[PDB]
Amino acid sequence: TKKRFTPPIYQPKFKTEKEFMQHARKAGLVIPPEKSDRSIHLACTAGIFDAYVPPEGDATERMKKTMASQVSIRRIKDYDANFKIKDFPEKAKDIFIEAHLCLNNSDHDRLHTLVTEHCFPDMTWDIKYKTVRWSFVESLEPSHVVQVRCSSGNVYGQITVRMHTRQTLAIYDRFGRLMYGQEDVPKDVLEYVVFEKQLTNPYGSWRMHTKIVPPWAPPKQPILKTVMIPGPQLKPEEEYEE
Amino acid sequence: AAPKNRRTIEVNRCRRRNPQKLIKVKNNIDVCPECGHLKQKHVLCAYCYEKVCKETAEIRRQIGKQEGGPFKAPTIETVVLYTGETPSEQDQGKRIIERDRKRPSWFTQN
Amino acid sequence: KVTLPPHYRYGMSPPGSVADKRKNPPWIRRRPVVVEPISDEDWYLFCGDTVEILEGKDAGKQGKVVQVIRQRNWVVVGGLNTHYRYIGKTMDYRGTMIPSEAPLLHRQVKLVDPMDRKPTEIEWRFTEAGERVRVSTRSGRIIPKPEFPRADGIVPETWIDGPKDTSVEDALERTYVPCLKTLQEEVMEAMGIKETRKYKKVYWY
Amino acid sequence: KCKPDKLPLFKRQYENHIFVGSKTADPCCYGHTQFHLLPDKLRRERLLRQNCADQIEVVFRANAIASLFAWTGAQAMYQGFWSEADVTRPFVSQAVITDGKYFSFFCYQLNTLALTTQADQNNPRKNICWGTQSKPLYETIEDNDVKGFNDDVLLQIVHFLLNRPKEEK
Amino acid sequence: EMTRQLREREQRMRNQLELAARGPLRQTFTHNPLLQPGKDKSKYPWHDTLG
Amino acid sequence: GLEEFFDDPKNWGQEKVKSGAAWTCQQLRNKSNEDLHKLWYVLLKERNMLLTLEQEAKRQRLPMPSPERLDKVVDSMDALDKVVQEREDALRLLQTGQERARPGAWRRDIFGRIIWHKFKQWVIPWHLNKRYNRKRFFALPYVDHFLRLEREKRARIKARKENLERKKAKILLKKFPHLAE
Amino acid sequence: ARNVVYPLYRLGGPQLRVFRTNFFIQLVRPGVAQPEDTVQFRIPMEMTRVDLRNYLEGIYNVPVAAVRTRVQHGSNKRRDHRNVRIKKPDYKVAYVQLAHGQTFTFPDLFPEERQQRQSSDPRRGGVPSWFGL
Ligand SMILES: [Mg+2]
Ligand SMILES: [Zn+2]
Repeated sequence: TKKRFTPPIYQPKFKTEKEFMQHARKAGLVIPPEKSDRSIHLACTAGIFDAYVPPEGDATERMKKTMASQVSIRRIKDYDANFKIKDFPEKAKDIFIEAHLCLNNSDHDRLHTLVTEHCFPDMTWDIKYKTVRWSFVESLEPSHVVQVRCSSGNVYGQITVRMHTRQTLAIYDRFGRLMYGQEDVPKDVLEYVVFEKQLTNPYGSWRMHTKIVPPWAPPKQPILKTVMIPGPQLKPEEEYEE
Repeated sequence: AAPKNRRTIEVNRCRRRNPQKLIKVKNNIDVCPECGHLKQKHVLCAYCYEKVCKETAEIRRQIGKQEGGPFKAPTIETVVLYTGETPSEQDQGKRIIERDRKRPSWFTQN
Repeated sequence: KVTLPPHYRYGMSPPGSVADKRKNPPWIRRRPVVVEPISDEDWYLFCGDTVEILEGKDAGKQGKVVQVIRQRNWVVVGGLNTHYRYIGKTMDYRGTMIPSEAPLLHRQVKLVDPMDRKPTEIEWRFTEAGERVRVSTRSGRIIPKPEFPRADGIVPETWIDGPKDTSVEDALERTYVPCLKTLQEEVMEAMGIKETRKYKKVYWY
Repeated sequence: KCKPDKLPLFKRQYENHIFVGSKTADPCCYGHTQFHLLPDKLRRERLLRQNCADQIEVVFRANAIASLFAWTGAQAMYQGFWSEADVTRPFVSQAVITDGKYFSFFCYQLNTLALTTQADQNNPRKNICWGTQSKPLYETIEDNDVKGFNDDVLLQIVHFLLNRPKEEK
Repeated sequence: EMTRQLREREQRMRNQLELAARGPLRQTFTHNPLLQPGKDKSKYPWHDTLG
Repeated sequence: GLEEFFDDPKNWGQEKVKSGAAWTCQQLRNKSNEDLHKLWYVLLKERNMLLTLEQEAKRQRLPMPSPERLDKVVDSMDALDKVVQEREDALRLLQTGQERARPGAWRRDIFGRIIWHKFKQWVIPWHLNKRYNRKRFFALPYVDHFLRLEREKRARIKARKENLERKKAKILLKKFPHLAE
Repeated sequence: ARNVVYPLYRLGGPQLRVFRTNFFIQLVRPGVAQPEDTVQFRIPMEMTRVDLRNYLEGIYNVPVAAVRTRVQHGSNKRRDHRNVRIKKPDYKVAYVQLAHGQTFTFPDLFPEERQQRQSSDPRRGGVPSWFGL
């Protein structure tokens, strides 16, 4: 007894759903549609409702946009009476700082309360087998609520916040070798952090959603090691072209 | 005739791991100056020999579309021409095989 | 039809699904889960009914019951006691993370009183009309069965009769007149068929 | 567009025969006129019950095409002709197809005998068959009197028997 | 205007707990009141012939 | 014509086809026999269009649009056949009093076990039939021992089943000891 | 009808009639080339070609010239995890030819985000991109 024969990994080739159903028809594998009343429940939205583009050089038509945001605040106050706009930017700093300290100690149980499900993979996936040492040295300029907008069954509200503060980052590889950054010297950062909260959900809260990347941002710090970007791996019959 | 006794793993490691049983390192390996792939000093490059066979096969498929059947070989010489070439001075009265492709750089016109 | 082995283990996925087939092939034989026997009459938890979680990762929270499994005495609530799983994953793309709810036993949940949003225990009773209902033990108040959309998905209030759907006036019209004749005899008189030949008797054995 | 098995037509393996009605030694090796009688299974009244009224004449000219092609073709083989050595002169024959009451008349001419793919590739010519509509010889037979007897049908049977081979000078 | 009607049902159906509280209290009997005043061949036939 | 074996041309290619409910046995107890004999053929033609579509879905290796449609028709065809048979059964008890439409009798087979024999239709009486008299409806004394062996076999089975149920309940209190009541 | 007793017939007896037939036939697409007039059906075993004619003419008002039937064996080769053979049900096939020159052709019953994702940068060397620092 206690016998199970397993074959080697198959590694399905086609990833797309269409090809799977396009190849399931050639193989006769019929997959009837599902039937269920229960559906999944998403606490966070997939993407931003209205794209924000920060003005260049920040590092009539303009006035109207500020009023549109004020209108959306009313919606956020219909579901939460005790909510002010002169405290959230001070509250976002606590979340932002507290959400980046969970990466040093690998506190993923509390990190879900601070960030959304759309943001959590982006932060943790790359550092799964890496050591991070992030700190908040000082704050340069106070934060400001640049834009507030809500969605048109559930309703979510997004609050864009601008941050300008110094930070220290040192990323170490699996083996403890320095991979990126310097633990001694901080640097200025200008990143617009977006938050989201499911107003409908009585247990909802404000959590980080994503980071706006402006096209006019300075290049990031260079990495320590070198890279090789190979060219086309041509076949014998095919020839190389300039 | 059957074994009188069982052979031990110690006896068998000395027979299996004898240097004669082991694979011998090869020192006749080098790089092809054309493609950069590996090759033996006395053997043709597998990579460069393969691209000759892909083109040679295409030329042999065109020859069949002209012969149009078996037992229809010519009594004259044959020439291969590519897009951007015309019969040469010496390539007169021959069987030109038109190829819809740019002439390979390695393929030198003679 | 239904092909369930003797000790089939029920789960979150419905029986006969592609996921359940892979999870529960015909050949596997697993230790049977032990389930407390509850009379169909005694069961008091239905879909669309608010319940408060007593024990779990997030206790003291009230949520609607989206699904109930009688075979394992499970109650599924949306947005509570939920872990996280990557959906729509591919070989190249990690996939999208979503919160997935975990089933709760009928003992780890507790019904809430409509008058006061607190956990309460209910005992079945009968009203004046005779319709059976569930009444809270403390501060006894009626707790009706929450309306839940049908499984098929049809909304009676939003139904549009099609070309092959009989009307309500034609499906309820009474045309039968009790008589002492069979369909065969009654149809031969209407169709107009006449048969004068007689049926000679046979032996039965 | 399909294979003959869908006609329906069935295959079998048995002795292959080329027989005109007598062996080669018989000098009378040329055909003049056939007379066929349709069986009771193909009777006209049974085809009207099976919604096959349009097949009545089909049954008549299907027997001639097959029976006369097989007869003329057998006459040519007796003369030495075959697929590769096609006939140099036509081979003709006649047929009277009847069910007992109705009569149909056919004529067949064997122009070509090369029917294989190797030989039918360049062959221009084809075999021919002429045929009339089915007409009754008599309308009714009551006691010893034949009612509605048709003489035109009888004259056509005579013309067939009257036809003779062209005489030499 | 049919789509607008669908929204009303989801509004109530989603939140039914409050509707019950809004309804006036209704007396309920501890036991069924309509059950007490409302309610208060052989399985082996071959033996009949074979033996 | 042969256009009744397929669905409305416009519906071809659609993934869903809305359909109503299935006829219930009670809704059919109000219609007359002549109306039920007309409805049977309306459902029959709808059943064949669904069986033709179900088979061509396998041919093209695709899922059927609305498989429930066939289940509804099958339930309606069985419900309708239940009503007609119900009216005939009640009409037979009044005129004759018989509970079975087909004659039969209880008999012992050559093996000694009780069986209900359903009669067949014959043209001659049973004492003249060659083949019927070769059949045996009586068991000889060499069967008694096997009848007991087969009776004792069922008793062992029924005993293991009853003792098993008792075990499960006694094992069901160890984990739920609050079931003493 | 199937799974029913047929009333026995004697010389001079009534005509046998079925008011409700439980024969259910399905029209199928031929696997191989057939003539235009020919139609193909799958019918139960108990059904006869004579019944298929009267069944089609009466219920569907279709005149048929000829009917042919064949019994198709279903492979009992498949075996389950217990090595017990699984039988594919044997079925009967019927070929019907239309009468008055009508032609039938099987109809065609089944007529007829990924570029918004950002990938890793080779130059970055695998360094987490989320960090703006
Ligand atoms: Mg046959
Ligand atoms: Zn090379």
